[PDB]
Amino acid sequence: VNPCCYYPCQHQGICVRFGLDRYQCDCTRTGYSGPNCTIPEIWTWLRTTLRPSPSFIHFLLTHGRWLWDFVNATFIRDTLMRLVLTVRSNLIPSPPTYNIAHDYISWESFSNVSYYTRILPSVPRDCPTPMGTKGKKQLPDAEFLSRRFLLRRKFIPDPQGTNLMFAFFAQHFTHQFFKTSGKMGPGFTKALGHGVDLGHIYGDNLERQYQLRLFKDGKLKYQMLNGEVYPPSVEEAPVLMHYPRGIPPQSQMAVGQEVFGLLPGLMLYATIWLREHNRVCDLLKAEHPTWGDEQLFQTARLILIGETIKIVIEEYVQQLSGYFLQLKFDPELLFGAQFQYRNRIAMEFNQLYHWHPLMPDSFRVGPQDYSYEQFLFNTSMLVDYGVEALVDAFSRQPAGRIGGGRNIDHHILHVAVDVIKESRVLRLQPFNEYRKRFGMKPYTSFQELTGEKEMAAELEELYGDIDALEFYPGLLLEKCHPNSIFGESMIEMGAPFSLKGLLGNPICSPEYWKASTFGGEVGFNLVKTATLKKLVCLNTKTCPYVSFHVP
Amino acid sequence: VNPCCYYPCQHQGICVRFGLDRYQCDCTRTGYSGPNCTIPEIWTWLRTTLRPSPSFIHFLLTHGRWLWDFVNATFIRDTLMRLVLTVRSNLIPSPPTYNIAHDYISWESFSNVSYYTRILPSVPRDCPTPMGTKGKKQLPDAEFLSRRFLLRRKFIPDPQGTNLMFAFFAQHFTHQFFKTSGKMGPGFTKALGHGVDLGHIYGDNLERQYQLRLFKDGKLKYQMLNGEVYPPSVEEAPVLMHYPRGIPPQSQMAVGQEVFGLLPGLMLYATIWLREHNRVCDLLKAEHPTWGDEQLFQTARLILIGETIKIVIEEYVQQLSGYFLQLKFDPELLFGAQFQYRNRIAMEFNQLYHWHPLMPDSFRVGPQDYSYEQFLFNTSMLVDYGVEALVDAFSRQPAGRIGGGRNIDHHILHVAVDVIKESRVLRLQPFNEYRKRFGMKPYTSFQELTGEKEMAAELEELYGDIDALEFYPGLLLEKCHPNSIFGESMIEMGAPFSLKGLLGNPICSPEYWKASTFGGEVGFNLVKTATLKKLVCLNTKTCPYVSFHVP
Ligand code: HEM
Ligand code: HEM
Ligand SMILES: *[C@@H]1O[C@H](CO)[C@@H](O[C@@H]2O[C@H](CO)[C@@H](O)[C@H](O)[C@H]2NC(C)=O)[C@H](O)[C@H]1NC(C)=O
Ligand SMILES: *[C@@H]1O[C@H](CO)[C@@H](O[C@@H]2O[C@H](CO)[C@@H](O)[C@H](O)[C@H]2NC(C)=O)[C@H](O)[C@H]1NC(C)=O
Ligand SMILES: COc1ccc2c(c1)c(CC(=O)O)c(C)n2C(=O)c1ccc(I)cc1
Ligand SMILES: COc1ccc2c(c1)c(CC(=O)O)c(C)n2C(=O)c1ccc(I)cc1
Ligand SMILES: *[C@@H]1O[C@H](CO)[C@@H](O)[C@H](O)[C@H]1NC(C)=O
Ligand SMILES: *[C@@H]1O[C@H](CO)[C@@H](O)[C@H](O)[C@H]1NC(C)=O
Ligand SMILES: *[C@@H]1O[C@H](CO)[C@@H](O)[C@H](O)[C@H]1NC(C)=O
Ligand SMILES: *[C@@H]1O[C@H](CO)[C@@H](O)[C@H](O)[C@H]1NC(C)=O
Repeated sequence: VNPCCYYPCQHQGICVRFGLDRYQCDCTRTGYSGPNCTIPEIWTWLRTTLRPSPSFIHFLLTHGRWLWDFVNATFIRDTLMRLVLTVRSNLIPSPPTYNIAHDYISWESFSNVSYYTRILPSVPRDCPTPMGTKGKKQLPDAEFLSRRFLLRRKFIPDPQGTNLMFAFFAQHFTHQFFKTSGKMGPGFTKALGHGVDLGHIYGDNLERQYQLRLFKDGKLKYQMLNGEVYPPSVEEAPVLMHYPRGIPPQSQMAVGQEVFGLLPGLMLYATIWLREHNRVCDLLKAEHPTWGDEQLFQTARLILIGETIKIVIEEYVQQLSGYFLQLKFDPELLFGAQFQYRNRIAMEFNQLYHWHPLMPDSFRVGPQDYSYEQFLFNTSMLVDYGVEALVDAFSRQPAGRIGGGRNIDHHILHVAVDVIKESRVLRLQPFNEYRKRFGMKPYTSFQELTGEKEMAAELEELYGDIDALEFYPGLLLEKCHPNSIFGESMIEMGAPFSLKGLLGNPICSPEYWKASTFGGEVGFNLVKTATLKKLVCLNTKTCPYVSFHVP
Repeated sequence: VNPCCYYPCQHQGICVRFGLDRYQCDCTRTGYSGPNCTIPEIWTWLRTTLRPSPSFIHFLLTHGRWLWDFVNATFIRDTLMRLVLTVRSNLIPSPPTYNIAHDYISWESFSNVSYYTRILPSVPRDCPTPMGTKGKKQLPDAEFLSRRFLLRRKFIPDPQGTNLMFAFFAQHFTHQFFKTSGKMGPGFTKALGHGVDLGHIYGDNLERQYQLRLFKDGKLKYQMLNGEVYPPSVEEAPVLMHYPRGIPPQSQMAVGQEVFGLLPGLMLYATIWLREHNRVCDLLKAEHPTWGDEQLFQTARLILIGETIKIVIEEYVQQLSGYFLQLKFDPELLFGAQFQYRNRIAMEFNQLYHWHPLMPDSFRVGPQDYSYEQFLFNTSMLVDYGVEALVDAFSRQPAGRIGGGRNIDHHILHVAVDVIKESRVLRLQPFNEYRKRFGMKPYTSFQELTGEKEMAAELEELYGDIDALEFYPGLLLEKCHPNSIFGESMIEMGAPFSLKGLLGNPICSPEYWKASTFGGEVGFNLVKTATLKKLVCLNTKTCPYVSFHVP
């Protein structure tokens, strides 16, 4: 049997096969020696024997508001954050390593950008069981597993105060670096860019950007409806969109991310940003009468990536954490560090991120309470209500907890079924292996993963071994931290990928982080002071309650 | 007039335009302050007031063989080299900055890999003269300039001992990262990869690699002629090659770099490497009976990139330098440094590298002395003579000096004409600006550039200003160092680009520099001990005189 199915090599050592029955662990620079990379170095030993658990830290960071307030006002705020940035990032390899096709380093992996990368090679196709050595020869029926432990029975709202404004923000921003090529199969992405390139606004390819572009003042095309600015129609900007058969071009808004037409929340955010891009164009032209379309356009886009990167950080990543420590977005905290300004979307990440539980049972817009069947392909709700109305609405309605179990609405429960299935095609390694990869202790029993006995008992008879518990389920069934939206794994695997992904954009490099990159101090400050409220309000007649937190 | 035409901003500060008549220099992190980035910081001041000229250093490194011998045996060899690596590299920006289309940072520049990048933005299209502010409104006729100062009158052999073996090696290796898209125009490359990806062996695209591949044991296809292994025929591997009309497929060797069929030297090296790739496949399979085609193939290619990177360094870059200091290729000297494992071929580099003077007057193969007209599209010379014969020949025949003037053979003198012309389309800045970019003092007169009065006097009446002397001519007409192949500029602009280009390949990163990346200690050592002699000799029945130095 393939010796590597035993996952012999610890601490990131690489299991290389040799001969017909041998294997060797490459423990290069792992901090351990030995046949399985298990004997630590004196420093490695200390470093780990002194690492306070995730739980202990997430305690501190969510406690002592008073003590934090002070720290937040001292330099220690940068000091910490920096550490977060560095430490958090080491967990993610760069340049990238494996892909659906190669469980080894290779020029093709490194250069063929159509593949999502992956942190742990697949479960060798020649192992006894699907997960390697443990568990059953057959894995739990995805469908069943989904109805038993993920089907929302009673809506559990997210304790932290997260609302649909954040929910939809989550979706939007993620679908700019998550874009699986249905034509190529799992493992393949259409979002070459692998990151915050804002391609969900400008298009994932030149042709499409040129379609969406006004080619005047750096402006993006658009249309006026009710005296308000909205994305142009597919008639004006003949771009490919995914609208159900039967809808005319004149009723479809062209936007960049073909999929965005199937949900007002999505098309709401697409409108705020289009508005914002054209707004910045004006600020620029005023300053640089000499510039042309391209430069106004290119510089506009760099300012928006910056805006996006900031909010995504100080307002978006702040909400999730639950932390008191003011997360600062400052590319300079990394200038002294050894960091690689490069990123590549991992498949392990496309899954981890699949937060479908967040969606509510119905969508309340004032006295009106719309059903999924009334929300889903509603070409009229946005123009009808207008930005402000929806922004206030989503900002007020709570979104559901993400971790815990049984909280995904039946309407989209199929998506979770597909996720689990794709996971298997991708041949992802077991959840417990992931725990270790990201520096955590693997679970010893189902009752420790879930904080109980009922589900644990059944997961046990389904999986057989805790060491056979799959990634996604293990991510959504594990116990939540105190009054959290989710827990440990999500937060200890989910952050690295999600931080290295941001601070690794080329604009955060010393080479690009210059006022001139943004057209001068004005563009630069736009970036430096971006904010959710400013983003909405500077682009709307009135300024509604706008937050990632429910009032 | 465009204020930026005056190249106002010093020390890499960025000239941003404002209003109709203003401009601002972005001196961010330049080490200088002031409206033009001219007032240094105390440290910057010291750092430069104490920098011994290029000339003084190139003196030391080419002198004191005895003192060097010792140093070379101490740790100081690494110590220095490391410094070379770091220092040399800072000169080159990463991530990349401008391109033919954008004289500003931009997402498109950063992501559209079809463009060659450039270190200095173009000469604004709205400047008084072609070079900005100085010189004449009309530039010297390329053709004339070429016949007057570059046309080889009497063959000047390269003083250092460089031979055609090195010459052809130079060509081969460079045409893997220099591959201008004739269909797209100047500024565009077909070599996405921008570096040592060995695509001149495997193809610049998947389709073509699959054509060249045996799909057995990781082997590359091939054919036996005279009991010897040679690249397959276009009949066997239906791949696109550039052979003159009238030559049948059965007489064309398919190789990866379409252009390689027009010169035995080129097809000589293509044969040595094909041989080498298949040789390593065997070493691998033996070790890993369990592996398949892909993995043998992928791992083979990583071993060859490594081989290539080493020889290119310790034998190739050693020859050019002329240095006594043993250049060590060790990716680890950089593990402590802040380095970006990323590269992008600059247009400024495609030019700089255009060493056509190297080609001799005739090609001597034993008693036989072939003319260009007998060498150029000679489909039979390689199979006729075989690897060894040619390798001995080229290793024995000296190549001509590269710097100095009037040493390019008439047969290819057109290429220099085109270079100068392309330079102008690309709107490259003046040579003197380049001097400064790469930390050198700009020339004050033509007589200082050339080491004399005759050519200097005429270049002067042609250009008008030394500050209008173009890049390429300035690179090939400047005075050579003592008994050198070329001088200062070439060596102070030509190395950075050429070092950062190597040490920046992903395999040099801590992430990939592991014995497992190469299939174990065996592949790893193959890399670690690669050598020109081993490369040829382990792939030939007999081992001829093989060197980059003439006997
Ligand atoms: C109205 C509620 C929502 C619906 C209708 C929905 C539906 C879907 C569907 C259809 C898939 C693709 C897999 C398949 O079923 O074939 C998917 C993928 C995705 N969704 Fe949602 N989703 C919703 C909200 C969100 C939210 C709030 C997030 C959080 C960011 C999210 C994250 C994802 C991710 C990460 C993907 C993977 C993208 C890719 O594979 O390219 N979705 N969603
Ligand atoms: C038999 C002698 C040689 C011939 C026939 C030759 C010819 C050419 C020609 C035709 C061009 C393209 C520009 C044009 O004229 O349209 C060129 C480009 C090139 N050659 Fe050579 N060359 C020779 C040797 C070499 C050598 C020894 C080097 C040194 C590496 C070299 C370096 C270059 C470079 C850098 C390019 C640019 C590649 C690109 O634009 O994609 N060539 N050469
Ligand atoms: C990136 O890798 C994918 C997968 O190898 C390549 O796609 C396949 O390429 C081969 C040869 O062109 C075809 O036979 C397959 O049908 C292709 N598609 C799929 C979905 O496998 C793709 O060509 C590579 N892209 C680049 C730019 O190298
Ligand atoms: C990279 O940039 C080049 C130049 O912009 C793009 O090529 C041009 O693209 C437009 C739109 O497709 C065409 O009208 C031109 O004819 C294209 N060719 C040239 C030579 O200009 C190219 O499409 C870009 N590539 C990517 C992958 O973005
Ligand atoms: C320390 O608490 C947290 C909590 C959440 C955090 C982080 C830290 C960090 C980094 C940091 O700021 O620590 C990021 C990137 N997070 C995310 O937003 C995230 C993204 C995707 C997924 I799925 C899960 C979480
Ligand atoms: C110090 O002397 C030298 C002389 C030549 C050197 C170098 C150093 C370095 C780096 C280093 O080893 O210093 C490289 C990369 N060189 C080149 O081979 C080179 C490449 C292209 C061109 I056009 C010109 C030179
Ligand atoms: C290495 O791991 C294998 C597989 O778990 C195990 O059988 C072997 O005993 C281990 N060797 C050591 C020294 O831990
Ligand atoms: C779309 O939303 C509007 C509210 O703006 C509602 O009146 C309309 O009925 C919805 N359309 C569908 C098909 O549910
Ligand atoms: C800046 O450079 C411009 C153009 O060379 C020059 O006219 C001006 O005097 C300079 N200003 C200073 C303070 O050097
Ligand atoms: C090609 O080279 C051979 C020497 O191997 C020579 O005899 C032959 O004439 C050459 N062909 C041409 C067309 O010059």
